[PDB]
Order: sequence, then C-alpha cells, then structure tokens
Amino acid sequence: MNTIAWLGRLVIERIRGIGVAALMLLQIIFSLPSAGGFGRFVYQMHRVGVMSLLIITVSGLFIGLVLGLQGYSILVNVGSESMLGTMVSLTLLRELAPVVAALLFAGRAGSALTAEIGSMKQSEQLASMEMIGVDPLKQIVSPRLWAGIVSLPMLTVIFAAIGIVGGKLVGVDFLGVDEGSFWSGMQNNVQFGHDVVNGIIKSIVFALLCTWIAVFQGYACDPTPEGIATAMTRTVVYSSLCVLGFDFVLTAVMFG
Amino acid sequence: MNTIAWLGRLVIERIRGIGVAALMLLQIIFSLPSAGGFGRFVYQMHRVGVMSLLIITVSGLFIGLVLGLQGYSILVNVGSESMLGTMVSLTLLRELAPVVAALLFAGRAGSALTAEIGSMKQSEQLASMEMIGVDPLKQIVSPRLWAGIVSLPMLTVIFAAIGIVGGKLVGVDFLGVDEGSFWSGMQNNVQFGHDVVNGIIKSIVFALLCTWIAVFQGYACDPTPEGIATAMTRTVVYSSLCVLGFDFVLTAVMFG
Amino acid sequence: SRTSELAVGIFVIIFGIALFFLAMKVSGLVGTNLSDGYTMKAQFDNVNGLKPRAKVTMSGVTIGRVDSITLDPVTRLATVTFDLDGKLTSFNAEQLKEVQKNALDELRYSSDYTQATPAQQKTMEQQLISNMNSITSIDEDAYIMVATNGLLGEKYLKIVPGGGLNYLKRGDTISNTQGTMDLEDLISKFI
Amino acid sequence: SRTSELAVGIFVIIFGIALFFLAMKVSGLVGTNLSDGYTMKAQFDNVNGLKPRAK
Amino acid sequence: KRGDTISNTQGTMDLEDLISKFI
Amino acid sequence: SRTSELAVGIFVIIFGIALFFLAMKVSGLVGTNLSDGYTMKAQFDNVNGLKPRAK
Repeated sequence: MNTIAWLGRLVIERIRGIGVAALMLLQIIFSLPSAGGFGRFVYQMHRVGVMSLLIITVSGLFIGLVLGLQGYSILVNVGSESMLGTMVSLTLLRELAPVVAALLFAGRAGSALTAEIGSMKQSEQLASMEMIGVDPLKQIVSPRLWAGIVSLPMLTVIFAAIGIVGGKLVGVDFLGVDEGSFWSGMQNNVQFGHDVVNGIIKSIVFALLCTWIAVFQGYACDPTPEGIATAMTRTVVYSSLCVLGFDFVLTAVMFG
Repeated sequence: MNTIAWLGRLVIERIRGIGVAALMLLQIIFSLPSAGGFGRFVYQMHRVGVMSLLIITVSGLFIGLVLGLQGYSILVNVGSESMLGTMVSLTLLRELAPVVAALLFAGRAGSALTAEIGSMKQSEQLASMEMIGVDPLKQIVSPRLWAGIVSLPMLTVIFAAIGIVGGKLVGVDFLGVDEGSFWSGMQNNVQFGHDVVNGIIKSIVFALLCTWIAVFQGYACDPTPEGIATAMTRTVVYSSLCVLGFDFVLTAVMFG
Repeated sequence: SRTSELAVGIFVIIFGIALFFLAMKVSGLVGTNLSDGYTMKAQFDNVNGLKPRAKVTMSGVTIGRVDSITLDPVTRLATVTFDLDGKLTSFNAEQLKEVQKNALDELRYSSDYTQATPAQQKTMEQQLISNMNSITSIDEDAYIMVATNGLLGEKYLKIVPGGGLNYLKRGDTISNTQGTMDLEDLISKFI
Repeated sequence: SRTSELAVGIFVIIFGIALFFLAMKVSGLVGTNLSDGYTMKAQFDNVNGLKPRAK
Repeated sequence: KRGDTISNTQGTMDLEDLISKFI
Repeated sequence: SRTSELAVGIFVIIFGIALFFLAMKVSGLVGTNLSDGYTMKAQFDNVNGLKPRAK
C-alpha cells in the first residue's frame, strides 16, 4: 500500500501548491505601483507580446485555410454555401480563436516566462535583489503578469482577423463562391456584442490562467539546472488543461 | 543596414540547421538494430506514451462536451439535429483529433524529450558514453524516436473515442435528442477507410515531425543551463507550426 | 521494472478498445457486407448525383450498392452496376420449389397456356430448367429508378415491383427506367 | 499522518475507476437494454428508409 | 398478448409519389 | 562540411515546395487536371448564379 500512499502524498502537495499561488496573486494586484513601474511594463510588452506576433499571425492563416477547405466540402452536398462565410466566422470568433491562440501562447510566451524567472532563481539574482531592499515580486514578477493579461486579448483579435481573411482566400478566390454573398452572410448572422465581445471576455479569463501559472512555476522552482526544465513542462501542461477546462464552463454560460 | 544583415544571418543558420537534422534522421533509420534494442523501446514507450495518457483522455472529454454543446445551438435553428451525431464525429475524426492531440503531445511529451536529451548533453553523459565506444545515437536517441512515432497514433484514437462518447453525453443525455437517431446518423455518413484511416495517416505524419524536431533540439543544444530552456521553447513553437502547416496540405489531398 | 512491462500492456488494451469502438460502433463497417452477392446493371437517361456506394431499395430496405456510373457514348445514356445480394433477393435451396409451384400456379395456368403457341410440354419443361438457377426475386416488369429520401438526402435507387411472369436472370439490363427530378425538371413540367 | 496520505489515494482511485464505468455505460458498448420488454411485429409494403433502432 | 402481431398498417408516402401527385 | 549541411538543407526546402505544388494540383485546387481538353462556347440570354469551375 505504498503506491496509494505515494499517490495521496502527490495530490496533497499539489493542493497546497495552489494555495501558495493564490496568496502570491493577492500580493501583486493589491498594491499601488512603485515609481518607474510603467517604464518596465512597456518593455515587457515587447518580450511577451511583440515576439509572439509572428507565430500567431502565421498559424492563424493555416487554420483559416483549413476551415474554408473543410466547410466547403460539407456545405456543397447540401448545396447551401451562402452560409460558408457564417460558419467560418462563427467557428473562429466564439470558439477556435479564444482556444487555439491560448494553446500557442502557453508554449511560446507562456513557458518562456518560466525559464526567465526560473533562471533568475537558480543564479541567485532574486535573493541578491532582496538584500538591497527591492522586493522582487513588485520589481520583476509584476511587470510580467500585467504584460500577459494585456498581450493575449490583443492577439486573439489578430488571430481571428487573419483567420477570416485566410478563409476568404480559399473560399472565394480559389474554390469559386460569390464574394458578395460571402460578406453579406456575415452581417446577418454575426452580431458584435454577442459574438466578438464574448470572444474577448473568453480570452481575458484565459490570459489570467496562462500567466499566473507561468509566473508561479518560475518563482517557486527548486534551484537546479534540471529542476528548471521540469517546471517548464509543468506550465505547458497545466495551462492547456485550464484553457480547455474553462472553455466548457464559459461556453455553457455564454451560449446556453 | 545592420538589422537587415542580422536578419539574413538568422535565417541562414536556421536553413543549415535543417540540413543537420535531415542527416541525423538518415543515420537513425538506416541501421539494423543493436542487441538489446527492443528492451529499451518498451521502456521508452512508458515515459512518452503512458505518462501522456492522463492529459489526452481528460482534455479529449472537454472538447467533446464543447462540440456537442455548440453543434446543438446551431442545428436547432434549422431544426435538423439528426445530423448532430454526424458533425460531432466528423469534426473529430478528420480534423480536430489529428490536430489538437498533436498540439498537446508537443507540449507534454514533445518538450520533455528535449529536456531529457538536453540535460544529458550539458552534464557530459553523451560525451562519456562515446569514449566507451557506445554510439549515443543508437543507444539513447533511437529508442526515443521510435517511441514517438508509435505512441501518438495510439493516442489520437483514444482522443477521438473519448471525444465522441463525451459528445454523446451532453447531446443525448442532457439536451435530449434521440439516442437511436444519434448512432444511426453516424453509420450512414461516416465511412471507415475514408475517415478513420485518413485520420490515422494524418497523425503518423504529425508524429514524425513532433518527434524528429523534439529530438534534434535536445541533441544539438549548446551545453548551458539556460541554453537548454531556450531550446525547449524552440521545440514547442516549431512543432505547432509544422502541425498546422502540414494540416492544410494533407486536408487538400485527402478531402479535395 | 515489471511495472514498465505492464503499464505498456495496459496502454495497448485501451487503444484496443477505442479502435474497436470506432470501427464497429461509429463507422459503417459492420453494416456493409455483401452476403454472397452478384452483379446486375441498367441504363439511365439522368443520373444527377447518384454517388457511388449508394443504396438500392426494393420496398424500403437495403439490398444493394452502386459501383460505377459511366456514360455510354454511342447513346449518351448512363450505365450503373449494382450488386444486390444472394440471400435477400433470390430463392434459396428449399425455396426453389416455391417458384416452380408458382410457375405452375399463375404462369402454367390452362387459360394462360391456351393463349400462345400450341404445345403440351414445351413451356412445361422450360419452367423446370430455366427457373432452377440464375434467378432473383425481381419480376422482370419492375423498372428501376433514382429517388431521394426527404428533401436534403443523397440519391438512392428504387425498384418498383409488380406483375411479372419471368424473372431477371443474372447480369441483366432492367427494362424501363425514369430519371430524377429537380428544379430544372419540375417547374418545366408543373404547367 | 500516513492515514491522511492514503485516504486521498483511495478517494482518487475510486473516482478514477468509477468514471470508467460511466464512460463505458454511455458509449453503448455495455448493457443498453430495456426492462422486461417484448417483441411484436407488423408487415409493411414500403418502409421508406426506416433504419433500425428508430423510435 | 406479448409476442403478437399488429395487422393494420399503411406505408410511407414519399415525395417522388407526393409531388408527382401534387400536380 | 558546413557547406554540406547548408546544401542538404536547401534540398529539403526545394523538395518541400515540390510537394506543395504537387498536392495543390492533384487536389483540383489549381491548374487543370483533366486530360486533352478542348473548348466550346455558347450564347445565352440569361445565366444567373454561374461562376467558373461549374459542372
């Protein structure tokens, strides 16, 4: 009965690991900012956001070419493909662009923060910063958290806009559907406040979880060159489970 | 004109980097196996495959609950939801289960191999193994490559089976559609050799790219405790671009 | 040690279930099986989307597929080959007398035998040798047609029966037909 | 403290195994039969596309 | 009783019969 | 050797474009994959809803 004793010991440490990461979040956001805190947030928007711009724009095109090619092969048997422009822009705006653009943000810019704060912990830069008197949560961690909550909802819109334009390329200009019935099928069925705004609120709840996890794993490492790399797979797995987990809860509320 | 000169120097090293990874693949697969090579492949199927079983089975359920809840909200306006069991099992079998189950394999078991072969390179276990005479490509790398090509197509089937069963739960037993017209809508429209086999061949081309990249990045590191962690984000990004890139090429051939 | 030999053996079991569930609870593999089939064929004047591997019905029951729809460019008419079945559509070992006792019933009737060329045993012996093998349930005055189920579904073939004193033997061309109707046909015929 | 580290082991592995029966029950591969049913019959002349297990 | 036979039926009325009769 | 690496790298990408323009032709999505085609035309009075690539 050791394996059941080891298994129960595993999920007790993972439960108290949540409670440390909850108390770490209440110390960051319940504080008025220190002098100079906006100059570092603009710089941390460059590392997290702007470097992630190339992967999202390219991969957003490749889903749009697939959604236009799969939606045409199904809607041609029933002979109604004036709804092609609807189902492409309805799959992206409420479902795929909130979800897939959080599965690529957890990889590229999610795990990179855990390496960045993690390598500062093994090389004692975090411990050296505290003896000077500077608190490392306000100095290092907090400009990285606020640059994650802002930079992902700005990236699902670029994912959704490039995905529709890419879906317009293979649907209208390669397979040969009508251009005017493509766009006029959108404005009838796709509202703004029910679909585009509910695709943004779905990504703010996703941007909080892919950043609060990816910061806590790099702050509570164990300082070891092979203990860092084991916490970069702990933050890609835990982000992809909370994205798909809060997907169903937010879909049932918004579209139920 | 330095930034243009630095940008051209970046993509020349990334082109040469492909040619090293191509010559590394021709040395692994063009060799008859050494004595004892099957005993390590069964063990490496445990690390790559069996440890990845929990994330895929849980996340496969959460997509099925979403596909049943979104497909019902659209198909109830046109009043034809005897096609609910078709479009759920047609979205998974040819499109989502080959693609999403490769975006979670690149994170969990893809990047873990790059940490595993990467930490053997900085701590000189690979250099020490060669002076004994044992070739580290045949000894260490090659049981990890063949355990990646096998373990992913066994995992998209478990992803697709749990996704349909989960979609049957929220469609039939919670929203209240007919159970008999759910299943009989499947056997009419979903063939085996055109849909289930073409969803498996799509994942063998995906399992080759998410493993040959994730092995080469951990073999050609630069030995440095913060040079390993920069090559674990190089292998999640490059896998997610080749999954979505070879998606459109394989979809256009199979369903064009 | 023995765990890594065992916890892979479980992983092949859970793959084994979820592959069997796909083939024989989701995909159509268990429902398609031609029970000792053969092949007949026909010629049509319109096949507007009769997709291959469709279904053929006699009375609203699946007794056949579709295999090839090519033109006949000496008449510019269609050519369809459909494989029916040999247990649902023909007369089996005991059933061979049921068509000779029906050939003697309505076909070899004396008021029917006294309506043709004069003999005593010409047709009386032919109904014992022609009717024994190479014979289906389809009476030869049954003209195949293309139909569709509902107003969105695919095209399927329908064999409307009736009458019939000889049966179609093997590989035979079904006599009459009618094409499929759509908007270019109906509103040009509704007047 | 071992009873605390082992109560969580069983209470997980109940939930991990009882959820396999509920996922095997709703897949239709186990059971799916009525209570003391019977079987009538009727004979039609044209069942236009009446697949089995329809209501 | 159980196992018996209902014998009063009617068949399906399909559109290839209906629309051609609707003329 | 580095040059060798380079080469064996320009040969993968060039082969990677040879596949993308094979699988785009056999898909039907570009070019004309129907043999020895000859062209005819006609004169209508009203052709609604008729794009190219029709049947």
